[PDB]
Amino acid sequence: ENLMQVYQQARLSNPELRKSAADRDAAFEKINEARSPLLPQLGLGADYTYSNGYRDANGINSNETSASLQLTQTLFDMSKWRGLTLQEKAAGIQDVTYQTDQQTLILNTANAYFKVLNAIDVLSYTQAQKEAIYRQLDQTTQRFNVGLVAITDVQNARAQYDTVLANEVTARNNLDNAVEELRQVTGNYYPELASLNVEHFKTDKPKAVNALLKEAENRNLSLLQARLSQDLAREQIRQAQDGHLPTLNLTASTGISDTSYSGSKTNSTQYDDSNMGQNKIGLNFSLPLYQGGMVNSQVKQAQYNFVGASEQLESAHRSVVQTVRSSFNNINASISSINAYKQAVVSAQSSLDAMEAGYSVGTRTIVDVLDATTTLYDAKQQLANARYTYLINQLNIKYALGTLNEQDLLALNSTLGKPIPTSPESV
Amino acid sequence: ENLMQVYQQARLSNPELRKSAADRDAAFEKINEARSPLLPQLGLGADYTYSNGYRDANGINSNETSASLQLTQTLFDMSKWRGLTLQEKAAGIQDVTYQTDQQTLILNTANAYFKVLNAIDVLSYTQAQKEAIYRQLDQTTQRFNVGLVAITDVQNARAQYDTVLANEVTARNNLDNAVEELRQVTGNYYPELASLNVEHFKTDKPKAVNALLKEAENRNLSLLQARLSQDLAREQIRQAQDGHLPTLNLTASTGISDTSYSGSKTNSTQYDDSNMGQNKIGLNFSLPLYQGGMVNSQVKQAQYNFVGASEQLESAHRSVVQTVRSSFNNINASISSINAYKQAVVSAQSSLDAMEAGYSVGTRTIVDVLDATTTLYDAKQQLANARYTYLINQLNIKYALGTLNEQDLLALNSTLGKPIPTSPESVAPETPD
Amino acid sequence: ENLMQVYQQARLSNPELRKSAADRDAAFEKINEARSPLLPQLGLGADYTYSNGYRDANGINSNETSASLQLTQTLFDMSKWRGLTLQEKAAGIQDVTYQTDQQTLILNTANAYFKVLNAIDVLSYTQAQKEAIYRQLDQTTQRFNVGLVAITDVQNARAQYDTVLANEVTARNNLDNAVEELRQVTGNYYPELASLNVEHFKTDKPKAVNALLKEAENRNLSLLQARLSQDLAREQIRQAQDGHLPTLNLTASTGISDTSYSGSKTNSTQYDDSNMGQNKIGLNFSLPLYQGGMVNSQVKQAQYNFVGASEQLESAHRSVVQTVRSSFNNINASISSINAYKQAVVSAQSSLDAMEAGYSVGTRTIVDVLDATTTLYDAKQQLANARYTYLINQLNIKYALGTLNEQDLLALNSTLGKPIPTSPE
Ligand SMILES: CCCCCCCCO[C@@H]1O[C@H](CO)[C@@H](O)[C@H](O)[C@H]1O
Ligand SMILES: CCCCCCCCO[C@@H]1O[C@H](CO)[C@@H](O)[C@H](O)[C@H]1O
Ligand SMILES: CCCCCCCCO[C@@H]1O[C@H](CO)[C@@H](O)[C@H](O)[C@H]1O
Ligand SMILES: CCCCCCCCO[C@@H]1O[C@H](CO)[C@@H](O)[C@H](O)[C@H]1O
Repeated sequence: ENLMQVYQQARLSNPELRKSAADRDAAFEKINEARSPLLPQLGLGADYTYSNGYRDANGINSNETSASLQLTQTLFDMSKWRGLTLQEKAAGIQDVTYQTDQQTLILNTANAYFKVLNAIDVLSYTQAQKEAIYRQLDQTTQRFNVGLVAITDVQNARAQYDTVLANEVTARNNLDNAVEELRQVTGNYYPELASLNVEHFKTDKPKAVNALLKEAENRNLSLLQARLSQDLAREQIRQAQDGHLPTLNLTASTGISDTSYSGSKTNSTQYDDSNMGQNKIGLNFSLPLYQGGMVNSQVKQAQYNFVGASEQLESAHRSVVQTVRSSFNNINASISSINAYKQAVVSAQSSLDAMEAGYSVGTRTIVDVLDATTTLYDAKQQLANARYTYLINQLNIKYALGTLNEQDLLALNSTLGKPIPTSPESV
Repeated sequence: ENLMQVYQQARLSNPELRKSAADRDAAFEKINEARSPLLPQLGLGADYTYSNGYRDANGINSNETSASLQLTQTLFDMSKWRGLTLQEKAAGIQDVTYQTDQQTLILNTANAYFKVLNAIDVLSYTQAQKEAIYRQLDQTTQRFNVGLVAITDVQNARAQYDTVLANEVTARNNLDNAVEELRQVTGNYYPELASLNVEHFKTDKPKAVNALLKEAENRNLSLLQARLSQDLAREQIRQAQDGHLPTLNLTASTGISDTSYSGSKTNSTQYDDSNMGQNKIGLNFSLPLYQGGMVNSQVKQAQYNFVGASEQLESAHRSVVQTVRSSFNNINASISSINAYKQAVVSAQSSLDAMEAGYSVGTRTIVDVLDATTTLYDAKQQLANARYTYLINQLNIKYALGTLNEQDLLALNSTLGKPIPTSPESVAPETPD
Repeated sequence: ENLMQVYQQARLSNPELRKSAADRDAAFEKINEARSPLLPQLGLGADYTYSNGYRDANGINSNETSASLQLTQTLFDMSKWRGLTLQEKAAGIQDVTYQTDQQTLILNTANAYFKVLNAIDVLSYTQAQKEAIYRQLDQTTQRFNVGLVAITDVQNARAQYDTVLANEVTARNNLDNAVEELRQVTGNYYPELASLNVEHFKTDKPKAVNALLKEAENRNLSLLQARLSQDLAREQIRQAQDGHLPTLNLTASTGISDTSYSGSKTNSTQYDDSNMGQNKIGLNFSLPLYQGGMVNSQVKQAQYNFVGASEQLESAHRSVVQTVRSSFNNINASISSINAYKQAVVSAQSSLDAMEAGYSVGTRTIVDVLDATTTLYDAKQQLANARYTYLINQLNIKYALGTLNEQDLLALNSTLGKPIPTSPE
């Protein structure tokens, strides 16, 4: 019904947010795959060889039926140990990516919700303007049929009356495409929503912009993720750097191998029936000294990328400054506009009342009276819309601060009210 | 010239679409690469080594040589079998992408083509308006040069002329840039096209919206794709799962060897010239027991990706319902606008006539006659557009239902009549103004 | 303060560019990592495998120590000689992508600059319109309070006034936001900038469209990129075909090996207990004969990924042709518009006079005068806008041709001059 309920429905099922979670889940899951090369590697092998001879070996055949039980255990691989915390970091970037997506859904739903509401008001005023213009056309028509007004007055009215009728068409189509926006976001169709309580509508000027900036610094999400994506780039310098380092591998094994032989070749105590069993343990030290200049090159790029991710951060800061500062401007302009269009509506109404009392003694005409109606319901339109802009602007500030949430929608119920249906608000 | 014939000219050489064709062609070609590890691997290899013992092997100097054939045909290797049927899926997906593109080029030619006409109508009507203003200015200067009207009726009229004159410089430019956009779509410049036949024009009610949805639900190319990618992701679970399974390789070699020792402690019969030839047939078998928790971690990743692809499916669905329902609404709001602007042009006209008669007997002024001229050629414009919006929205549906077709472009030259041009009509700088 | 100076402060700091500079730098660097396999590989390993025994070979317990400087050097591997150039080409593709970023910054900085400038004018005229309407509301408020007009005149002006007040709020806000958007691109807040000099302002007709198209063909970075990338795709065809070739490989190694048996039946020959010092050296030859039609499949793909890279050029060509031709159209319609509005302002001012005249005698009413004010400070707003669009459109052409640089901004300094503040009023 109202916005909170609509969102609570929407978070329950919305693809874009769930698909974001699945990415976060996998990104956290993949840590275990990053840890695995540091854990015991155990395998089983089995061989069936067979031989022959045809030169010096003048036809010594044989065979094998071998079997292993191989173990690997890295005791010191720094590149491997580094690859784990890279994937842990990667999971962090994805979790911040996800929280960013939780706020986008709120904003997207609020907008979708207030787009529909606003669309209803544009249709209501269009209908109202239409009935106001039609009143004039109908009345002027009656006066004309008894010769009290010229034919011209009637033909000017009918013209303006048909402009609006076409306008109403667009407006009822726009409302019906707004509800379709909201159906795609929420996953549901709503015949009625909570209207805006116009009486209960107040305005609160925002916090100081330097205060808003000082906080955004701490809690903006695009900004934190940036500080994490850069930190990851730094760790990749080291993984590349760990190419200069040696490694140590424990490798234990156990196996059996029984062996046969053949025709007319040779003989003992040279060879035969064997049934070799053997257990093995081993430490493989292995250290790169110079492999083509690769490791130095891989560090350089990892560094250029770090320098690059350093730039994406300042970029992410400048966008936070732009958005916070421009959201401050925008909410202040909304409060200035609401107070403007309010005033406007009043004088638009009093000027219309003047046009009509003017039309009725000669100083004005039907075109003026009609033109007075159009400006009246345009002021009326623009006012109502400003209120919706102001609410959305309260939310965009919250978004820029990276602190948008359930409670900000919950708070918005103070200004909502009576249920309104969708077209027909006929006809 | 007309819409059918322009599309054909675009279809044959559109670089966007042929780029897709390559992507398709290549993605099918790779199947023969996804099969390659499941076939006889034959490799020939020779070498040469020299040794030199210098510790307790002082005076031991080998000098070897080898050849071989190799063969490592694989017998049971499920992952390779998998990646083959995977690459197949990747191609089937890539193809549906291509089939979508063919439908996108039909659509984007349709729009580009109708955008040009819309751009001419707007220029025709703005030019028309401009001369409707010029007659009232001209005849007013006449009435003034002999003193039948005051000069203020001349200077008021001159203004409205100049704001429409500017209005025309834009409407002109937009027709240029429309023909240029069209050229980008179809590689070609067009000096004239087939106009919309206003008289041979009729508007039909569309099918019921719930019928279109289920139609769209079974035919939508965007939808089909998302299903095959969810299905694809489903498979990659099973691929990740075959990491618990064992491999069974068949091997076989055939290689000479001539090792001939040298040195000072090559005295015994360990040293001599051995020329061991050989002929092998192997059966290597591998089966992993535990890899630090990898294969399970890989599977759990593959399952989250399946949820992902499953949610990408829902997205594709919600986007079709939005597209079908909205494109339904606009058909019904085009029809209503075509009817409402037809009526608005009748009224905006008759008003202008009474405005003039009114001006003529002093109950209105020139600034009313001119004001009514504007709302008229604004209604002619709003009307012409409602037609094109209807036709355009009619194609948006059939695209959403995955059945956008040449048959439909053909079925649109059943409303295209007399050819009209696309460049100047026509700068008239006198000046009076 | 002016566009040259502002862009200078923007070129030095702007992060989008500076990152792209670190992406060029790191594709040319990676040339070194493409070359490394043609160069001597050297390692060092210290084996230690203790080995126990059981079943038929029971009681025989060795344990080995080992060290060995390993060395590799490719003698012949063509697709290692080919992966290198393939990474020099991709580097060259980066450098062009960088050069495109250089010009975008110029266009961004210019577009941002003039948006603030034009935002100032719109706000300025809006206020001119406001004070203009206020006078009319004011003097006929007086003429009402002494019976010289009816209340209808006051209330008409009083309403059209309020429309402008509302408008002024938006116009002021737009300027505030427009400045912040300049602060992004630049990293600076600018109190005042060099305003456009409109007395000195002149419009030169462009070159011929066919000269621009011929010019674009040779110098437009989006085309050059597409060419280098197709030439990249061609070189990936040869890399695919390179799978049919032999692989010569020198290797060498010094090494040692302490072994020491310990146990029961430590009594025979074919196994040894040595301390070898091997100085192995030798050539290695590898040649594929057949791999399940892999290489052939990888060539038909590379060939398809070349008609792909080729059709992808006709796309890039149809794009530049559009941006060269349409932006030529746009600049011609700019010159036209600037002229049409120059007139429109002139004729709408003559008309505003004619209304205030007709009002004083009864041919035109209070609304007639007001509406003429509205038209006047709308022709002027439009005349002002048109001049900036023309200016940007000059750059959009230098952009399409792919030859946009500093000097084009330098040119846009004879056109600037007197400073104007960027806030109230
Ligand atoms: C590059 C990361 C900065 C921390 C390292 C200290 C300063 C860089 O020192 C570097 O240490 C490497 C160690 O082998 C060498 O290969 C480099 O040649 C050397 O310049
Ligand atoms: C954008 C809409 C255009 C119409 C706005 C016209 C403003 C009103 O203009 C009026 O028209 C009257 C008709 O009798 C004339 O007598 C007067 O010139 C004037 O009061
Ligand atoms: C009941 C104990 C499993 C042995 C019977 C084989 C049938 C179950 O299937 C097994 O599921 C496991 C999932 O952990 C996999 O590791 C095995 O590869 C798979 O064979
Ligand atoms: C029956 C089809 C057999 C296809 C296999 C040959 C495909 C053609 O590829 C050939 O491969 C040779 C390397 O083996 C190259 O030397 C030739 O230049 C090349 O033409």
